[PDB]
Amino acid sequence: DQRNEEKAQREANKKIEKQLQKDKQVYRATHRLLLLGAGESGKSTIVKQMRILTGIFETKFQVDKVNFHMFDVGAQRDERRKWIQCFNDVTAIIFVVASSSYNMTNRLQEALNLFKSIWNNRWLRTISVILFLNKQDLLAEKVLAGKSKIEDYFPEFARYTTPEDATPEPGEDPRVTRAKYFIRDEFLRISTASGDGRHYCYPHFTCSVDTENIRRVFNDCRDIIQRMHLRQYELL
Amino acid sequence: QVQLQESGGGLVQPGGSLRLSCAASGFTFSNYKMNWVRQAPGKGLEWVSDISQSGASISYTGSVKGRFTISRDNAKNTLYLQMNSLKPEDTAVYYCARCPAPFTRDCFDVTSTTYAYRGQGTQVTVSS
Amino acid sequence: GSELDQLRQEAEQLKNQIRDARKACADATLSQITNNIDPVGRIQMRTRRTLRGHLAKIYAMHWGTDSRLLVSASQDGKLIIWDSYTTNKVHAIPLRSSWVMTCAYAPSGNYVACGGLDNICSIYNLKTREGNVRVSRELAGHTGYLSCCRFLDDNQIVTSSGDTTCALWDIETGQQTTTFTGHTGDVMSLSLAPDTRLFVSGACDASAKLWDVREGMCRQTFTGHESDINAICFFPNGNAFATGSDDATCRLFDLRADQELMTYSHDNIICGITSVSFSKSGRLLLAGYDDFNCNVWDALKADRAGVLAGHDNRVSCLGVTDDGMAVATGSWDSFLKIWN
Amino acid sequence: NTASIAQARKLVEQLKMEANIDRIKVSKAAADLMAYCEAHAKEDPLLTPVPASENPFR
Amino acid sequence: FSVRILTACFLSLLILSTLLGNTLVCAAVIRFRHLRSKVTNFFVISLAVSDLLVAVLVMPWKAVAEIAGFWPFGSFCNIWVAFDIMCSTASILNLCVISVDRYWAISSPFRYERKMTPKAAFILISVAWTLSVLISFIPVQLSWHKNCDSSLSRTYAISSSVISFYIPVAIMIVTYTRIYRIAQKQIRRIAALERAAVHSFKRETKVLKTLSVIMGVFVCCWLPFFILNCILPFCCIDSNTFDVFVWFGWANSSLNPIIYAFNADFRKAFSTL
Ligand SMILES: CC(C)CCC[C@@H](C)[C@H]1CC[C@H]2[C@@H]3CC=C4C[C@@H](O)CC[C@]4(C)[C@H]3CC[C@]12C
Ligand SMILES: NC[C@@H]1O[C@H]([C@]23C[C@H]4C[C@H](C[C@H](C4)C2)C3)Cc2c1ccc(O)c2O
Repeated sequence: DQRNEEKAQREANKKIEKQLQKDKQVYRATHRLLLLGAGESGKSTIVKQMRILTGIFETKFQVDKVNFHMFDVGAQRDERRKWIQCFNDVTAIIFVVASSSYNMTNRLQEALNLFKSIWNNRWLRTISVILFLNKQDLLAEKVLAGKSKIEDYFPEFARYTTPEDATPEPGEDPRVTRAKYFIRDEFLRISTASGDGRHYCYPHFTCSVDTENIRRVFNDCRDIIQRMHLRQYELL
Repeated sequence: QVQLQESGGGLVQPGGSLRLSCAASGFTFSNYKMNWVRQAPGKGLEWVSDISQSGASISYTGSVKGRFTISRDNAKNTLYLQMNSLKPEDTAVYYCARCPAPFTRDCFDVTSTTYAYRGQGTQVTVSS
Repeated sequence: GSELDQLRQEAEQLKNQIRDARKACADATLSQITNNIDPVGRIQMRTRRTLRGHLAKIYAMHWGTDSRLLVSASQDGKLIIWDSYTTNKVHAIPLRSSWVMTCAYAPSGNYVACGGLDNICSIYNLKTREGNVRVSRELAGHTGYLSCCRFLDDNQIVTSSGDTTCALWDIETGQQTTTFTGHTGDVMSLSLAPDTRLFVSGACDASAKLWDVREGMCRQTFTGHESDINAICFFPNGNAFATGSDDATCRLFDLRADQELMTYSHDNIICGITSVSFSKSGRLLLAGYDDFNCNVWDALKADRAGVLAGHDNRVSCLGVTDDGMAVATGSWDSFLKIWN
Repeated sequence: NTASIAQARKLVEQLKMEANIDRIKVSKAAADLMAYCEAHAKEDPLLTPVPASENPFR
Repeated sequence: FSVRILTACFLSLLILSTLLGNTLVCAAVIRFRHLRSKVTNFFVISLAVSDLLVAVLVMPWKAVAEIAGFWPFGSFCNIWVAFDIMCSTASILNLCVISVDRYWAISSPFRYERKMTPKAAFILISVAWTLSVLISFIPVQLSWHKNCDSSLSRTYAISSSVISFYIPVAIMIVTYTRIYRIAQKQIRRIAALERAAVHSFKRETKVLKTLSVIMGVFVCCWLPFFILNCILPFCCIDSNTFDVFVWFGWANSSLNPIIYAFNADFRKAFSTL
């Protein structure tokens, strides 16, 4: 009548509330990571090297007792203006960009436009972007042997020089690092256009070797949440 | 109906000049971020340029930066794109697309064919 | 010889024919009776119940025929079914996919639909005698995200998609009997008529398409919009429907008129509409915009009857009961404000 | 180019199907609208203020 | 009744401002659940409720005693002093727990979200409040201090200020100097991208200014009071400076709602109500 069946309903609601408050810890402790790209940009090599373990949509892992969630979108259509709005609770948008796919199509400019749209998005305005300049080994030989040159799709590369924060490696040419940093700053040129402080970009150079790329994501999301809490507390 | 008719195009000599006039009817042209995107025969679409709701944040691609010029006119609801110093690579089908979100700076019209707001395009052919 | 250009020209000529035929029957407008019907006024709607148990952002919701239980899904892989009368989570299904975009409560109150970027629709059953809820049916035939879905009955359910192919799935066989091909942009939402014989779908091509579920063809099309139709809602009379898009204009189309009736736009609104739902009489129109506030508009006076406080984030989902008792607005702040 | 030809064929077929339909006047459309409103006005709990006793949410 | 009316009005305005700000924070928390849902705001609302409790039974009575020079409730003077100590040490412990929670969220945010659950926030708030209880209500029942003239003991006052202010203020200082060592690193990493995209310390001063407004205004109203409170039973000072130096710390309670509610969410919650 008034409480014969409503009491069991209230008990079930209390059990559901207990389950939800137990799931809240493992959910908020879990930092999702949206992974996307302009197309064949090496995201497969990124998701393949994830903890060394109906198609391939989402893969999960955990490092330093911090479970992440990497959702690949390598099956949705090219139109990203609608479903990407679902990624406003995500902690970081891992943008796996192939810095050598500009030859085949000018996919680098398409990735630049996608990054600009993600940055100026009304819902992704508070979400950082983990820029992944994938396919670095295929870029060095391209810019060295003249098979693929940045200046064909970028006029500013002739008016650009390597900054003071270069990271040289054994067996690398200064022109390769110059082109890599030029692409990085072209990605960074949109990151400072708005400058709302709610989100920042994080460039990285991967796919050169098959080492643990999850460390460059963990130590990146660390600073991501650091600056998020700093902007939240206004200590940034 | 959101229609965009891009008049112009044809045979072009390498290094000449060309003007496409995109008349967009069916919406408030003074409120969206219109953009021109090219597609080469045999390759995917290439984002060429975009313009703000008023004309402040004008941006071009690296292939046409300094050569092309995009200008929006709200008194006539038109988008004028001027190509200068044509190259044998600039030959392509040009589409005057519109990204749906207004009062914004993001656009997701760099996708492939079968787009919502995208005209049939003009086959800008570069002669010899 | 020259087939593509002549076909495009024929399509443009037929579109102009549709346009001037709509104009031929447009000898008047709904504003020509503004002196006959009286307005409603600034009605203050206060939050009666608040379902503060969601974890992630509440993306989609749908009421039931009993106007008591309401479903709501979030991106944390959870889908909670609340009793709006006592604010009690009757059910909580952990979805196999975290990101979900659609919700649908069956008219019988037994089946519940979810789905999202996982390209599958997970139909669950509630009245099972086995106790806990499990996956009753899985629908995997779409190559695009499931933006919205609506249950016709306990047997069939029509789901939108991201690849311009709305599918009428059958729970018995789990296979698409028909397909509503013809859209240009990915379908963002869809609504069902009270008679359930025909259903409308608002896509991102700025052209809401009204199809029929018996033959599977395109009955009507409406291209009077300017941006992605984020949400759609059939009028309770079954002859009209409102469409909320990103252009900050809610457009009311009619099936028999095959054109637009009113544009509930405003200069003080620069954000787009995210959800649209009619009241019991359809005179009121609940529109969840992107300005963190839900607006009650008048379907006749063509003005915003009022604005609601509460949500600080974007109000994504909105649902009015079958009897129009209490409208529930779920925003991206894991909150469900049940107005009245 | 055959895919574009098929898409244009489906589009012109849909346009032909849209052409041969019975379109009523927009005046009668608005009349049906306001008639349904005035028929369900006094029964709508959202339109008219519903008392707290008859409302299951107050 | 001619010159004391000015300071009377000043202290009444001060206590009314404390009451208004704290009631505003409490109303924004109990009505808007977008604030009492995050773990980091549990300590903020604990500081706010302590700031309300110090404005109902601590500062109004001191003001009504200072305006006329006399003091009512002669038998209740001991429990009133106990309430003052409790409220002050609770405010200081809430400041310290907010500081250490911010330090944990800035240094190791993943471990912060994994360990500092709402249950852990409740544990920390309860630990702070029980420390306040054992440091205020326990000594007054045994008369550990030596009209009801204000004079503590030379052995208990120093220990109470250490376990109540000195250790909390030391934790606050070390956390804000370890946060600054991380905030400056984040600012340098931001500059390394900003200056490179346009190819210094312009943003490095905003963090310094906010750390100032949240820490120096706290250590310039409580510490100037405690440096005299610990030396009072050892001797120095007079009755005309200590009573206003404690009002400085009580006005730090007026400035606190502006400190930990300057964020956008709290700003909107205050503007709407
Ligand atoms: C004179 C003394 C004994 C009275 C004060 C009692 C203390 C323990 C009470 C008074 C107000 C209370 C707070 C009021 C509101 C909240 C918000 C809630 O989300 C968590 C608990 C919390 C933070 C309470 C903790 C306990 C609290 C601080
Ligand atoms: N507001 C600060 C609080 O005040 C009391 C005290 C005690 C005596 C009677 C009253 C007037 C003087 C002298 C101050 C109240 C002392 C005290 C406080 C806070 C932390 C402490 O560790 C501590 O010792």
